[PDB]
Amino acid sequence: DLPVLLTDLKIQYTKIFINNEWHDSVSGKKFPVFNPATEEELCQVEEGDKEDVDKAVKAARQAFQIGSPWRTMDASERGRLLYKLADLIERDRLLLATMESMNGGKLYSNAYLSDLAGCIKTLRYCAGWADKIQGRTIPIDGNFFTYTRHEPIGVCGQIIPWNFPLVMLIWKIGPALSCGNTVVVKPAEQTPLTALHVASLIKEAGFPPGVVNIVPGYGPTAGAAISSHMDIDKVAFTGSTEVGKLIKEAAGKSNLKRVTLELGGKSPCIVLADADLDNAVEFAHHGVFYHQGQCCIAASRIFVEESIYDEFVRRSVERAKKYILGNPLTPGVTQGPQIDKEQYDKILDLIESGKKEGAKLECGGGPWGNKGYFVQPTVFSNVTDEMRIAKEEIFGPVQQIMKFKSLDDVIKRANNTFYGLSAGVFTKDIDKAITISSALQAGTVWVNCYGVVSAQCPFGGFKMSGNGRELGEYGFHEYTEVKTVTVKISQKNS
Amino acid sequence: DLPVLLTDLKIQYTKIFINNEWHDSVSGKKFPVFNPATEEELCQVEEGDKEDVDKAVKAARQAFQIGSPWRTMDASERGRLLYKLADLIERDRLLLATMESMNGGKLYSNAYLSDLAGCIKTLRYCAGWADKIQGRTIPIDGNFFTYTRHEPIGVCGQIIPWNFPLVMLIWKIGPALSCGNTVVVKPAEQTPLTALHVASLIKEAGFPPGVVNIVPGYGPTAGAAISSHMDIDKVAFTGSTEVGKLIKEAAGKSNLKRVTLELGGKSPCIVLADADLDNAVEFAHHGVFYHQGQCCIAASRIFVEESIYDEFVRRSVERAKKYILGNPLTPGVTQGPQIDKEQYDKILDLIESGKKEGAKLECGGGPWGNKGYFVQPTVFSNVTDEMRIAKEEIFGPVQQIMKFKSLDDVIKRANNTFYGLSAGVFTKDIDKAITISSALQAGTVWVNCYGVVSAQCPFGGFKMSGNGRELGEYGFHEYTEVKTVTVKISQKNS
Amino acid sequence: DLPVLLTDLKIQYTKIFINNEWHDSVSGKKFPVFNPATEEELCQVEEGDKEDVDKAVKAARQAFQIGSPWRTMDASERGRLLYKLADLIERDRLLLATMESMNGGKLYSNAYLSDLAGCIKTLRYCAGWADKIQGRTIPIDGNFFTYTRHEPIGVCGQIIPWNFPLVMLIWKIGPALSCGNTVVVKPAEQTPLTALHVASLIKEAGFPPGVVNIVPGYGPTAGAAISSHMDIDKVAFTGSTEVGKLIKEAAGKSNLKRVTLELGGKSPCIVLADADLDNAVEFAHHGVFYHQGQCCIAASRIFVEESIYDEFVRRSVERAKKYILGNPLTPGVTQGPQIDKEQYDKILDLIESGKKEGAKLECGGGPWGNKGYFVQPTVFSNVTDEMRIAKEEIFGPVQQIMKFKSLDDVIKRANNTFYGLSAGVFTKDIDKAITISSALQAGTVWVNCYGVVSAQCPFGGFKMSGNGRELGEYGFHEYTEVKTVTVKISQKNS
Amino acid sequence: DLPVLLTDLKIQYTKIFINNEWHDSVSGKKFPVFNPATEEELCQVEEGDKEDVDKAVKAARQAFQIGSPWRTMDASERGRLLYKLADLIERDRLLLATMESMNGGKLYSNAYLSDLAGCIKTLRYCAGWADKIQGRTIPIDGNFFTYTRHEPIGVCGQIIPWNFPLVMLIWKIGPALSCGNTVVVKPAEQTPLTALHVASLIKEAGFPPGVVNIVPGYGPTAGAAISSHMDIDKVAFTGSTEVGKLIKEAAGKSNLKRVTLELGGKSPCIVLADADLDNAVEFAHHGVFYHQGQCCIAASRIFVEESIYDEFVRRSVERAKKYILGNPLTPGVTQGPQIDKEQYDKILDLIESGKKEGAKLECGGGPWGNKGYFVQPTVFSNVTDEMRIAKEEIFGPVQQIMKFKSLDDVIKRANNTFYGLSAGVFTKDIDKAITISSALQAGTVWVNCYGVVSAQCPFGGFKMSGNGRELGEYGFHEYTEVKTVTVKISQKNS
Ligand SMILES: C[C@@H](Sc1nc2c(cnn2C)c(=O)n1-c1ccc(CO)cc1)c1ccccc1
Ligand SMILES: C[C@@H](Sc1nc2c(cnn2C)c(=O)n1-c1ccc(CO)cc1)c1ccccc1
Ligand SMILES: [Cl-]
Ligand SMILES: [Cl-]
Ligand SMILES: [Cl-]
Ligand SMILES: [Cl-]
Ligand SMILES: [Yb+3]
Ligand SMILES: [Yb+3]
Ligand SMILES: [Yb+3]
Ligand SMILES: [Yb+3]
Repeated sequence: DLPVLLTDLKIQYTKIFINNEWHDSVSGKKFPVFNPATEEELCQVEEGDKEDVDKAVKAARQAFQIGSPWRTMDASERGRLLYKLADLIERDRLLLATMESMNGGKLYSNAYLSDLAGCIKTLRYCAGWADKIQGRTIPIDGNFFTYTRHEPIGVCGQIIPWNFPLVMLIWKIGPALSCGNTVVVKPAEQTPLTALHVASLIKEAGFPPGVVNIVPGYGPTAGAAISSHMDIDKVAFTGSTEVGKLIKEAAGKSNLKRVTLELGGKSPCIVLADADLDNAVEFAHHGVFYHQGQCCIAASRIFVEESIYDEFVRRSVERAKKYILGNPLTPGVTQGPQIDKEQYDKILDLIESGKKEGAKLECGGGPWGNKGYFVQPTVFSNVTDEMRIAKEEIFGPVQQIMKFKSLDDVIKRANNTFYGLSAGVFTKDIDKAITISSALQAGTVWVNCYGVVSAQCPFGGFKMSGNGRELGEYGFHEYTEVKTVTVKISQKNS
Repeated sequence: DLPVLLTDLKIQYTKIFINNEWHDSVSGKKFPVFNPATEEELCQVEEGDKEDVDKAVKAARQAFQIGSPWRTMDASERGRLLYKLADLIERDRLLLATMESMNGGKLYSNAYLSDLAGCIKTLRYCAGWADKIQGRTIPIDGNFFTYTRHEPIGVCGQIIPWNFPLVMLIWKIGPALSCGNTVVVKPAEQTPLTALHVASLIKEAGFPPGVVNIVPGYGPTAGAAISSHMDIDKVAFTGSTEVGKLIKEAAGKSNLKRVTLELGGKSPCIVLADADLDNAVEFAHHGVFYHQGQCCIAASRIFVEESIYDEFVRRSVERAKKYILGNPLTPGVTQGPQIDKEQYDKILDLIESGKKEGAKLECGGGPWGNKGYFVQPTVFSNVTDEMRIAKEEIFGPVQQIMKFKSLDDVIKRANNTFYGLSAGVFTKDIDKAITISSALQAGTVWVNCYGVVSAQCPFGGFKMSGNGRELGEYGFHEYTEVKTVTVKISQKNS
Repeated sequence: DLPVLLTDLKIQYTKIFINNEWHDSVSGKKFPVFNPATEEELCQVEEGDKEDVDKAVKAARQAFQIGSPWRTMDASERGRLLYKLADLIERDRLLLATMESMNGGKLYSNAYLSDLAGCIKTLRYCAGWADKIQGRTIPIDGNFFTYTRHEPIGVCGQIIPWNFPLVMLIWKIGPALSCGNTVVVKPAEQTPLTALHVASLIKEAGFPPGVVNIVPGYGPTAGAAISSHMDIDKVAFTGSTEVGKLIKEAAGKSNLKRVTLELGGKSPCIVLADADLDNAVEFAHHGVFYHQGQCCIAASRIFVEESIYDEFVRRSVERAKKYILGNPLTPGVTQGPQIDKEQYDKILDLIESGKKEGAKLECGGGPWGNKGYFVQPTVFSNVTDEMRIAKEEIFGPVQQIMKFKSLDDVIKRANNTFYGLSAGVFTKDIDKAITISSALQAGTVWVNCYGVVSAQCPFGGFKMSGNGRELGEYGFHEYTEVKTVTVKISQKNS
Repeated sequence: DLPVLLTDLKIQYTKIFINNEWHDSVSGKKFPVFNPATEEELCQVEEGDKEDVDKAVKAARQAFQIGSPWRTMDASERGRLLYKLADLIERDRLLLATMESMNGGKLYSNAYLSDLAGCIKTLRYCAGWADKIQGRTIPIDGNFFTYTRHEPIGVCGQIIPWNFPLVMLIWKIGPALSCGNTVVVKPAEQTPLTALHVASLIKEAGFPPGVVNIVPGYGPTAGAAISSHMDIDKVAFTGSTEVGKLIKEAAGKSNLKRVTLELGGKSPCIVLADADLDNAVEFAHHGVFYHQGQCCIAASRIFVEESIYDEFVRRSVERAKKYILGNPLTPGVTQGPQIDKEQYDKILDLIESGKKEGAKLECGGGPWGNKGYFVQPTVFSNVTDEMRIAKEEIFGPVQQIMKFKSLDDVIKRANNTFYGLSAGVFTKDIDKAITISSALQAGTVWVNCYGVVSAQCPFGGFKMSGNGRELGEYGFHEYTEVKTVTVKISQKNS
C-alpha cells in the first residue's frame, strides 16, 4: 500500500532550532536548498555558522546541568518522549516522505515504505533502551562497596549526511537521547528540511528546551565549529572518510572530545560457484544500486567464481537495463537523480576512468535527461584491482564485477583496502559461510543477502570505514560515560 | 613481610624485542638509562626509531593473520598463557621490584608490596576474561539469523609512562592479549628496563612470536611512529594531556586508528564538616603525596569546609613533616626522588608560582640533597582557584588546601577544570555521598577514601583526562571490534 | 488529579477466554463474585475447571508451534503489541480502576493513581525488552562455532492473587509475552473481573489467538489443574507460602515444569537511633498499612532502638488513629475492607493472640461496621519474637513494634524467620546502611524508605518468600529457555 | 601421550569430610565400594546418613555466616583458591585418573585424556568468574538510588552421579564456590573415592573449613536428607529423571529450596541425505557408545533419510564390531564394563524388548565375560517409535537406527518425547542447519558433530531432561541470589 499526499507540500520550518524556539542566524544570512531532480530552488534556510553553534551548545549545556528537567526525569520518561516522537513521525509520514523525496532526490516508494518505516522503528527501539541502561556492582579487592554509573556523556555534536537524512537523524538522536545526552545536530547542507520538521515534532512531543538543537548550514563552517568546540563532549559524524579524518584531527586539537565515525566503503561480495545464482545476482544488484548508489555500504566490488562469472555478468546486466529514470515522485519511476553537482561530477569522472583504464562497459556509462543530476545505471565487467573504479568509492549507480578462482586470494583482495564497512558472502556451504565471514575485515557481513539493516544490530566500520558502532545494545555504550564510585566500608561480604 | 634481593641486581635485557628475539636497533644507536636517586647511568638500551617500529608492526601483523597460532588457539589457552606470565612475574618479584625501584625512583616497599602485587593480580584478572569475551545472537526484524563476533581489533600500539612502568605495562598488555590482539609496546624512555625483563618472561611463558613486541626509545620518535603508522589498528596511551592531544590528532591524520587515552588530572577532594577528620586527612594526604606526587589521580585540590579547615590544615602539615628522604632502596626511607630533570624543573617552577601568587607556604617548597631529583614535601594553604598550583598538574609532592562554605559553589569549583580523572568526597551523610559523587565530573569518585584502584573496576577520565576505560568488564570492550553477521533464512522462530 | 467514571459501571466480560473467543465452562457451572465492602454479589462468572484448563493449554500449545504467527513475528512486533495493550489499558483507566476498586475492596485513589499507573508503566517497560532478549556467541575450546538462543520456554501457567489483580496480571503476562511465551492465566476466585476486561483488550490489540488464555475459577481445581498439567512448561504463582509449597510439589510430581514463586513475608524494619524519626515513622506506617495490610511485603516487624522507641510508638499510634473507614469508592475514605471472610477471620484470630500472648494494644483490635470485611487499624507495642503476631503473616491492618539495643542481635532477630521477601533500614550512617542491607536475608532492602517498587528492578524472595525474580533485566531470564548450538567448523579464528 | 602410574594405587581417603577434617559416621556403619570390571571389593567407606548430613549442613551454615573468612575474602581470592585446586588436581592427574578408572569402570585413556583434562579446565574456567560476578545499578522511577547484589545463595546440597564422578564433582563445586556458596556434596554410592581425594586437595589448597563438605553414602538416605533439609538453601542434582522428580517434590515439601536438575535423555540425531556420511556415522557412533553408553546425552535415536539409510546402517555396524572388551586399565582395551548390577540388568532387559518387539539385531545383544558387568556393543536397525528401546533411556552400549523420508515428520518424532537434553543435526545445507536446530526441543543441538562439551557453554535440558543450566556465563546465575537495594535520595540525576 503506497498512499500519497493530497495537497502539494508547503515548506514551513526553515530556521535554526535552539531551546525549542526558531532563530534567525546571527549573521542574518540564508542559503538556498535545491531539488536534485529539477535543479530548482525549493526555498532558503537560515545559515548557521560558528556564532550559532555557540548559542546551540550553551543551550545544550544548560539542559544537561545537574538538577535540570532532562537530568532528573525518570529514564522511563525519556523513553516515553522518544515513543511519542515516533508516534508524531508516524502521523506525519506522508508529509515527511514527500519532503524527503523532493529534497533528497529519493524515490518516494522507498522514502515512504523503507526510510520512514526505519525511522519510526529505530526510534521505538531506542525508546525501549532508556530505562534499561545500567551500571554494575563490582566485587573489588578490599573492604569497599564499588558501583558504576553509566551516565550520559553530555553535549553531543551530531553531523548528518544527505543520503538518508531522516534515518541518519534518528540514528544519532535516538540513542543519544535514550542515554540522557543533549544534542546539537548539523543536518547536511543539501538536506536540512526534514530535520527541521522533526524539530517541530520534538517541541510538540514535549522534550525540555535545549535537549535537541538543530543548526542547519555548511560543513566547513558549522561542521568545523562543532568538531573544534571546547565545550562539546562528543562528536558523531556520518559521511566521507576524508572528512572523517578532519573531524578526528579537530577533536584531538581542541578538547579531546569523544569521536564516533560512520564513513564510506568499498564493500566486497564473494560469490561462490555453489551459490543460489539468482539470489546472489538480485542482492548484489540492489546491494550496489540502492538509492542511486548513494549508500556507504554499496557492494561496489563483486568477486564471482570463474565457472559462474559469465552467467553472473549476463544476468546482472539484464537486471540493470530494467530501470525507469525520472522524478522520484512519479509512480513507476525506479531511479531518481544524484544529490548534487559535486557528486555527479565525481561519478562521471570515475566512469571515465573505467573506460580509459580498460574495464568492459556492459551498459550505461553516461548522463541522462535535460535537467537533474541523473546518471545512467552502469555495469563494468572484467574489472581489476588497480583500477580507480575498484579502489575509490563512486557513490553512484556503477557496478563492478570481478572474477576469481582461488578463495584464499579473493579474501586477500576483498580485505586489500583501507575501507571495511561491510561485505557479502554467497554460498550454500556451512563451513564456507562461517570461515569466510570470520576472515573478512568488515563490520557487517551478510550471508546470502545484502543491505539488511535493523535497529537491533550494531552497525559500523572496520579500519577507515569508521570508529565505534551505532544501534544494537553495543552502540548504546558510546553514548554513555562510565563513573566508578568506590566507598570505604568497615567490612564487605560477598 | 618485606624480603629483599640477596645479590646486587645485574641488567641483562637491553635490546628491542620482536618475534621473541632480541634485536639491535636499525640505526645501531643506543641511549642511556639513569637512576633518578643518584643521577648515575645504569646502562644503555637499543634506541628504537620509526624503522624499528616498522619491523615490530610487521611481526604483530603476521601474528594476527587468520590461521595463525594466536588467532586459532583456544581463548582458554590465551588465558592460560596470561596466568603463566603472572606466575613468572611472581617468581621474579624481588628482581622486578628492585629493578623497578632502582630505574623508576620508586620506594622499594611500595614497589614490592603494591606495584608488583597489582601487576600479578591484574594479569590474573585479565587471564580470567579471555574465554568469557562473547558476542550476541540478536532477534533482528525479518527472516534472518543475526549474531555478532567480538573480535580482537588487531595490532595495538601501546605507549607506557614512567611513573608505574610494570603496572602500566600489564594494564595495556593484559586486556589486549586476553581479547586476542597483538601489541607493539613503547615503554617510557626513562624506564625501559622492567618491560624488557617482562618480554623475556613472555618468551619463557610460550606466547607465539610477534604477539608481544617491545620497542624501547624516545616519545617524539618511536611514539610518533606508532601514532602515525598506517597499519596499526589501535593506539593506547597513558601520559600527559598535552601528548594525548598529539596522539589523537596523529591517529586522525594517518589511518583513523582507534584511540584510548589515560591522561593527567587536577583531581579534587571535597571534605564536609561532618567527615571523619583523621580519615579525611590521612587519605587526602596519601592521595596527593603517593609516589612523590607522580600519579595522574593526585588529589591536588583539597576543598575543606571552613569550620574544620584550620584543624585540617594543621593535621595535614604535621603528617607532611614526617617524611624521610633518601635512596628508595634503603629500609625506613619514605620518599624517593622525582623521575628526571624535566619534571623536577616543572615542579620547582610551579612551587615558585605558589609563593609569588600568594599561597601560604606551610612546609617544604625547595629541593633536597646533593644528588638526585629530590623535592621537599610541600603544603600550601589558602590556595585560590586562579593560582597556577590550583590549575596546572604539578606531578610532584605538593599539596593544595582550599576553604569553602557553600556546597553548591565548591562542586562548581571542583568541576571547573578541563581535567576529570578522579575525585574524593568525605562525609558521614548518605544523601551527600550519593548526590555529590553523582554531580562530580570525574571518572572515579572515592567516598571516605582515595586512590583505591583494583582490576575489577573500570578506570579512566572524564573530559581531557581521557577517552575510554581500562580494566573491569567495561575496559575489555575497547580491545574488541564488533562484527555483525546476518544470514538469510527461510523462516525464523523466536 | 483524581477523575472519576460518569456512568455506573456495567460488567460485560464474565466468560473463559480461549483462542480470543469467549467460552462457557465445560461443566456449565458458574460462580459468584462479591464486593468485599458491601458483601453483595456483583455478578456470576464461568467456573473453569480441569477440563477448561485443558482447552486453554491446547490453544497455548498450538499458538507456540514452530511456524505460528507468534513464533515467527518480529520480536519488535511482540513489543509493539504490548505497547498497544498498555495504550488500551490507559484508555480504559477509569473503567479498570473502578472495577478494580469495587471487586478488590481497593481504595479508588490508589487504584487509579498507583495500581493502574504501575500496570501501564510495567507493560511499557516489558514491551521495550522484547527485541533486546539476546543469546551469546561463545569461544568454546576446539574448532567449533557456538552460539546460544534464549528461546521462549513455551506454555506458561500463571496463577494470580486477589490483592493487586491488574498489577499481578501484567507482572505475569508482560515478561512472558515479551519473551515469546504463550500463557494460561488463572486469576483469583475473588477477583476475576479486571483480568477478563484485559482479555477483551488483548483481542482488540491484535495478539494472535491462543497467545493469552484466561481461565477464571477456584484454586484447588483450576490452579491444581495448571500445576499438575503434563504439557504446561512453566508455572508462575504469587500467593501464600503454603500454596507455594503445593505448587512446587505438583510440578515435581507431574512433568518437572519450571517454577517461580512470589510468596508471603514477615518483613522487618530496623530503625537506628540516628534515623530521621518522622520519615521512619511515615514509611514504616505505610509499609505495614498499605491496602489494608494485604501486601506480601508488609513491614510487619518494626524493630526500633530503645532510646527512640517510646517516641516512635507514640508517633506511629497517632498516625494510625487518622483513618476514615468506608466504601473504597467514596472520596475522602482512607481504608477499605479486607478481601473476604477467610482472611477477615484469620486477621481477627491473630489480633486475639496478640492480646492473649501479652502484647500491648495501642489502638484498634476489633472489627468495624454493620457490613463489609472491615478491621480497625491496629497497633501492638512491646511485641516479642515468639508471639504469633511476630511469626505469622497477618495480611491485615495490624502493626507490630519491637525494641532492641544490640545491632548484632536485631539483625539475627530480623533474619530469624523462614520468610525473606523484603526489609527496611533507617539510618543516616553510610556504613550502617551498606553493612545492614548486605547482612539482611531479604530480596529487597529499602534504605530510608519502604514499598518502593518499580518495573526496572528485580523483585522476589529469599528463602520461603519465593523462588526466582520478576521484572528488571534479571526477571526476564526466567521466561527464557537457553539452547546451545555447537557447529563443527574446519578452523576457528578469534 | 598416555603416561601411567608406576606404583599400584593405594586408597587413603575413606571418611566423611566436614570442616576440613575426617569423620567416622554417626552410626559407625561403613559400606563397600566395588570395581565393576572384576566385581571385587576395593575398600569400605564411612556411610553418611541424615545425622551426618546434619553435621555437614551446620558446618556449611557456619562457613557462610556474615563476617566469616569465606564471606569476607576478596572474590579474586575465591578465584585464586579454585585455580590452586586445579593445579593440585593436575599434580595428582595420574592417581586421580587411575582411581577414576578402577572405581568407575571407565577406560583409562579417556579418564586421563578427557575426564581429568575437563576437570582441570572447568575449574580454571570457574576460577576466572569469581571476581566477575556483578550486579547492576538501575535507573528506577522516582528519587532513589537502586543497585543489586548478586549474592551467593548459601548452603548448596549437591548430589553427584557415578558416570563422570570427577567432572560432575567439579561442575557442581566450581560454580558454587566461584559465586561464594558453601556446599554439602553427596557423591554416588558406586563412586565415592575420587571425590574424597579431591576433599584432601581442598584442605591442602587452603579453603576455609566448612566451605566444602563431602558426605559419602546411599541415595535414599543421604540424598533424601539433603533434598528434605530445612536449612539447605539449594539442591543441585544430576541423575535419572525419576529421582529428579523426587528431589523437586521434596524441595517443595520442606523449605522451598532452589532446585536445578540435569537429568536423562533420549537424544535424537537427524541425518539428512546431503550429510557427510562418514562424519555422521563416526559422531553418531561415539554419540551413543561413549563410556559404555552411560551418558545422559546418549544419541539413542538416529533418524537417517531413506536414500542413505542402508549405507548408514552398514557403516555403523562395522564401526561397532571393532571394539575390544576388557579391564579399562589395560592399554588397547576400548570398552569397559557397566557400573553395576542394577544398570546391567536394566540394559539386558531393554535389549530383550528390542528383539521381542521386532527390531533388527545387527550385532551384539548379549553379555560378555566370566566377570564384570560387560554388555556386548549392540546395534538395532528398523527401530520404530513405540518400541521400548526408542522410548526408554537404556544407559548402555545399544544403538537405535531409524529411517525417515519427511523432514516435517522426523522433527515431530525427534520432539515427541518427555526428554530434551540434546540433539544432533547432520547436513551441508545452511538453511536446514539453522531451521532444524531452532525447531528441536533440546538444550544442546550439535551440527555436524556430537558430544562436544566445554566449560564456556551452558549445558542442560529442555522438558524432563532438566531445570536450569550448568556452566557458561548463564549457569553462574543459578548459584546467585539477587538482592535489590533501593535508597531514598533528595534528587537523582541520570
Ligand atoms: C532504511 C534502512 S537503512 C539502509 N537500508 C538500505 C541500504 C541499502 N539498501 N537498503 C535497503 C542502506 O545503506 N541503509 C543504511 C542507511 C544508513 C546507515 C548508517 O549510516 C546504514 C544503512 C533501515 C533503517 C532503520 C531500520 C531498518 C532499516
Ligand atoms: C598499584 C595500584 S595502581 C595505583 N595505586 C595508587 C595510586 C596512588 N596511590 N595508590 C596507592 C595510583 O595512582 N595508582 C595507579 C597507577 C596507574 C593507573 C592507571 O594509569 C591508575 C592508578 C594497583 C594496580 C593494580 C591493581 C591494584 C592496585
Ligand atoms: Cl561498568
Ligand atoms: Cl554485540
Ligand atoms: Cl547464554
Ligand atoms: Cl540485577
Ligand atoms: Yb545540465
Ligand atoms: Yb644538581
Ligand atoms: Yb457480619
Ligand atoms: Yb555373573
